[PDB]
Amino acid sequence: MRVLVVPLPYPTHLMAMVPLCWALQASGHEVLIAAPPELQATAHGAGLTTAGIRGLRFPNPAFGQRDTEAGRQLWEQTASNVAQSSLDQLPEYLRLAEAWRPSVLLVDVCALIGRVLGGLLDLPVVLHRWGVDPTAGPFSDRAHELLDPVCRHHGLTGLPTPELILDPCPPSLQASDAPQGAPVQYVPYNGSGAFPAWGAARTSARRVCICMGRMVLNATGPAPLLRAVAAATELPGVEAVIAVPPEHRALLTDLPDNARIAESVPLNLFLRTCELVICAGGSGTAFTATRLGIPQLVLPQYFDQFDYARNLAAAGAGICLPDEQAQSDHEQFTDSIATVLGDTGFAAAAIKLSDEITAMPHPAALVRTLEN
Amino acid sequence: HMRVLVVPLPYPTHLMAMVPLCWALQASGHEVLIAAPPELQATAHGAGLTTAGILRFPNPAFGQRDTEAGRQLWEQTASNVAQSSLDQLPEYLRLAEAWRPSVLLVDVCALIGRVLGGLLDLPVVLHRWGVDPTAGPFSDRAHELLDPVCRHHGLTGLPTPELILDPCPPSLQASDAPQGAPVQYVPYNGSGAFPAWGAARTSARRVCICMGRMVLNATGPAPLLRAVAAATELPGVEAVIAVPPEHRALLTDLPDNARIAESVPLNLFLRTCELVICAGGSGTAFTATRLGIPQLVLPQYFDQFDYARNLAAAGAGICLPDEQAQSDHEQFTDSIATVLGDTGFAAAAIKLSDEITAMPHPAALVRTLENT
Ligand SMILES: OC[C@H]1O[C@H](O)[C@H](O)[C@@H](O)[C@@H]1O
Ligand SMILES: [Mg+2]
Repeated sequence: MRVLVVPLPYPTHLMAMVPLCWALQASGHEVLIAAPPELQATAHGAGLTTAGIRGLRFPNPAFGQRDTEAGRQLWEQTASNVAQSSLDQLPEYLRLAEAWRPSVLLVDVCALIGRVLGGLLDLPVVLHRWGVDPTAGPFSDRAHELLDPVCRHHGLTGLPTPELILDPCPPSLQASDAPQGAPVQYVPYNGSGAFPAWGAARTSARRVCICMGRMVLNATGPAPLLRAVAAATELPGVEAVIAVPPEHRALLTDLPDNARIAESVPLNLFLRTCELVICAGGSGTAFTATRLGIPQLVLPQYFDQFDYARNLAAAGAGICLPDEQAQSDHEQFTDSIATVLGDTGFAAAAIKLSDEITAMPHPAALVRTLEN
Repeated sequence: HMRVLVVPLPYPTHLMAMVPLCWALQASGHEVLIAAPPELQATAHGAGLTTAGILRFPNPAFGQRDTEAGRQLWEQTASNVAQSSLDQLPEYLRLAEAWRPSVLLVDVCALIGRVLGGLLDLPVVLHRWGVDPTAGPFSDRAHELLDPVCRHHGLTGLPTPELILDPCPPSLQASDAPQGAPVQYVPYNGSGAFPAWGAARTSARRVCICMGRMVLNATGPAPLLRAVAAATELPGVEAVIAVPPEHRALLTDLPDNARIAESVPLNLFLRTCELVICAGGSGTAFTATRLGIPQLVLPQYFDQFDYARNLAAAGAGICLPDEQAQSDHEQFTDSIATVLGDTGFAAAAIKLSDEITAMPHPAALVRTLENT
């Protein structure tokens, strides 16, 4: 196979596909990532090769509310944006496919250009979910409303149905309306970096990791990070491990002596020594914590994060702070950490979810499915 | 579920030779950590991997192990590596105790991994990067220096490894290398971008000149200047020059039939080339051989003379075996012309490519490792 990968332009979406890209190359197939400038570093940082492509609102709980007027509008608008940019850049992807001649397209569920390109080239399309998938309804309807015409002009019935949907989300966390996909085990890929000497052993302190993310914090500003540091550092006996992009290190003005800043250290190298992960939900951070059986305190902000956070809380594996009212309330935030630290039930439920993940077939096992 | 500690020599090409296997391991749900001194960090990280932190050329006597000069070179190599092993042992023992690997994947020359395996009673799977000339002088000196060490810790001597993995085409492997299990070479030549000029050949006879950092650091400009002069002077030829960024300044008054490739992984464009001129390092050469592309080989050191001689004996290339040949501008030019005029060279290289593709892929080896 010659697999052309068509991700959304968000590092976290491409990172979710990295172990599969490796599974393919290790099984003797060829892989190329169509990457806008925003994804180049992510792609190359994973050892992969690319074809260049030119390319107070938070928290917003309406993203987790597709039945409301605002929820439906946000997901329609997301579809409209990706549909418009798909048309704008279709000439570029058609040139690429002519140069490289993929036999199959591995396409993020939200990267609609990949479905168009599949239709127009008569290439099979394997969609890939990055995690919780809330695109049924508003997003998917709007994608068809906008792209069906375009495909019908090319002689198709409309935007085609994909060959297969790969799904790394444990079923217990998946949106109830996401159509059934093909399970694939989440393998944590959090980038390269070095094993911290401290990351090997537990401490007598209560180790609480805060891991927010470049893309979240650029959207939100520093509040979720700083409110998390204030909640974690207040409780007696806690050791905060603050996992940050290099540029966010300076927001950290005054930390207790035992706090650790972990700059560009892949979470998975140390997270088994932590009792709680405080995060915004849904990305590699959260799935690595769930893979490793670590409960989470989730402050959702946008997209699929409210869904992930609710679903995690419902499974008993963490707590959700659902909106600005909750996340701004230092008492609810600190009480939430104390709650998880004082009830081994959260870790038990997180272990159950870990078991859901590890019972799914690994990316190496999915390569045969792609073949077929 | 394995935890694999990878113990390479501090040379990037030897780590790159293991990268597809490392990715096969992580894609099948195992954990991998690369013990990396400073020299290897960026190669490891550039592959998406994680780390634990730790004259005169050409010299034909490397390919003359039945001579005194050849024995001394290989004995001095082993002496250097053995003393390093003793220097670094405390760090490796700390790391093993911290991270608790279940299996060591060790470069054939990284004697520390074998010491570590004996002392810790962990299985050692040795990994060849290609042609393995370590059987005479090298392996004897390694036993002379390290058997005592291992005897002080209660062992018979430096242990026999569990398994040797070998990606070298069997017809090219040194006759005295102990039997190793086949693993199919997967080209990995770093990350980078697919160049537009890499999609198709042109009317010209495209010759790639590809020499790595370690080789040019050792040799100086001479093998590069010699190849650029011989190639670009030949009627018909377009030279694609693939050298590390810091060696690009060596190329002045570049002719109009030369292109400097901008850090572009060989495998992205090599299928459009009719010849590769290289020093015989396994990543460049095995990528060429995998793709059925003949080579003109200017060996310099270590295993390069053996590969060069054996490739030529195969009909798949021409060897310039020493300085008098390599500096013979007429002979060099005539060698390029001879390959470009005789499709038998490419046909012989395809025979070798068939030995490679008969081997199981790295993904298939993960089971063998699981059983060890
Ligand atoms: O999937 C079912 C429920 O969860 C969703 O994610 C929606 O946003 C909400 O409209 C719905 O009531
Ligand atoms: Mg043999």
